[PDB]
Amino acid sequence: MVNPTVFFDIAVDGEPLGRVSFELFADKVPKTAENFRALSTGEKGFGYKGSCFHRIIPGFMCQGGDFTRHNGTGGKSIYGEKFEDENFILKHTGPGILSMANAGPNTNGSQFFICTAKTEWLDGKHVVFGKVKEGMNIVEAMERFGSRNGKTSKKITIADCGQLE
Amino acid sequence: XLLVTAXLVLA
Repeated sequence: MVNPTVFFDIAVDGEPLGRVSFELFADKVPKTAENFRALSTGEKGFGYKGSCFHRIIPGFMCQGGDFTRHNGTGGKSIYGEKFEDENFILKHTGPGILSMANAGPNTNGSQFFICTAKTEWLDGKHVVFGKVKEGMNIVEAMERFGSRNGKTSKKITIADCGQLE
Repeated sequence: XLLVTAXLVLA
């Protein structure tokens, strides 16, 4: 589809931080973009609103989307427990890339990461499906609440999310 | 190392 734009309003311990909006490349990975779009609108009656980024590693990425377990073990797609790696056409080209976290081939669920650096070593292992459109400075501010091991000094949540266009 | 997995986090 003509590329959807989704927003996340980030909060830190309840205090608002701001909005990051994403362009989803539904023109190259339609199935993967669509799973992330619908979890952002919560239209299948489940999704990202209220979940947290449970692992933030400065200089690398911010990981979230585990709305089931909040720690890396849960989450699910709108297509069921997991779905296949649609394609590896897009690469991890620099800060702002949005890509799917997984537990090996074809295990995509709901977990994702926002790259705060170019992560070329993940190319061909993780499906890139979007990029930050506005609010990269909100993402760089979220990096500061993480650590080498990804534990966060505060609870970073997606207080509200939806589609813009 | 630097990976993004869901379940067994490696180094």
